[PDB]
Amino acid sequence: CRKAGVGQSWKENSPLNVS
Repeated sequence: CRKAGVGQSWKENSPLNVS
């Protein structure tokens, strides 16, 4: 969806709350 067919996992600019 959105702009990522992998499901928002590639090279994304956000930290996406990995911490």
